Amino acid sequence: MDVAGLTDCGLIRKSNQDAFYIDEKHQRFFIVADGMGGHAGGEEASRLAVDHIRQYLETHLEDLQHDPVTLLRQAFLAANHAIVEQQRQNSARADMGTTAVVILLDEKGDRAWCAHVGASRIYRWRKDQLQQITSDHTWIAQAVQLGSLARQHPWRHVLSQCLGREDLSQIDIQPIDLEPGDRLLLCSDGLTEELTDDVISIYLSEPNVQKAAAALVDAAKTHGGRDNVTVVVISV
Ligand SMILES: [Ca+2]
Ligand SMILES: [Ca+2]
Ligand SMILES: [Mg+2]
Ligand SMILES: [Mg+2]
Repeated sequence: MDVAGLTDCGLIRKSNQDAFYIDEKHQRFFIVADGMGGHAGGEEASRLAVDHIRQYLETHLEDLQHDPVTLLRQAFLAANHAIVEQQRQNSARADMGTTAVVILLDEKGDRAWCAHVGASRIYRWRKDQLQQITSDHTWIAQAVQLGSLARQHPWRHVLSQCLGREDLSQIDIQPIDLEPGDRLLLCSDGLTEELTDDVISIYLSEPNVQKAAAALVDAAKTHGGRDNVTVVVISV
């Protein structure tokens, strides 16, 4: 398997509050986080999420990989608590929060557990078709699930769930089986606010994952780059 990861402040934002991690040693897990909060809170929250999820997975993967749902829930909860602790004792950053999307590959490497909180996304690509795997935790997406139909709504990026909340009430986890040649994309909404799924799907057809990741980021910026943008591209 081949993997590439890139983050970029974009063309507008003063600082980058996205973060990511790739397990380059064993290629077992991959993490993207999109932080929010003034007074540099967003940067702290996304960094905490990535570091705490990584550390939890590194520490507990051997013991728990037979129960990936429990493992991933506990990793996210560790991140959540770490952010809340810093809130509780950091008045200026009391509202900091972050999304996270995580892929954990099983040992064989052909099943991906997809875990998330927020509106960063995981997609799977296969033979020029693209499928969004995660369901955005936004009020606007929830409505679309129910009886109202959003891509232009001014509040589309308003989150209904986020790490950094004592009242975190949902961690979505589901497995996806993989075939050779599939690709997986983890991305912050800095990508999807600029590029339609059709466009994303084309860049993911680029044989070289290094180039595909660079192309997605460059395209997001060419289209406006109004937000921080982060991608991790995995080729199965
Ligand atoms: Ca952000
Ligand atoms: Ca964002
Ligand atoms: Mg097969
Ligand atoms: Mg644009």
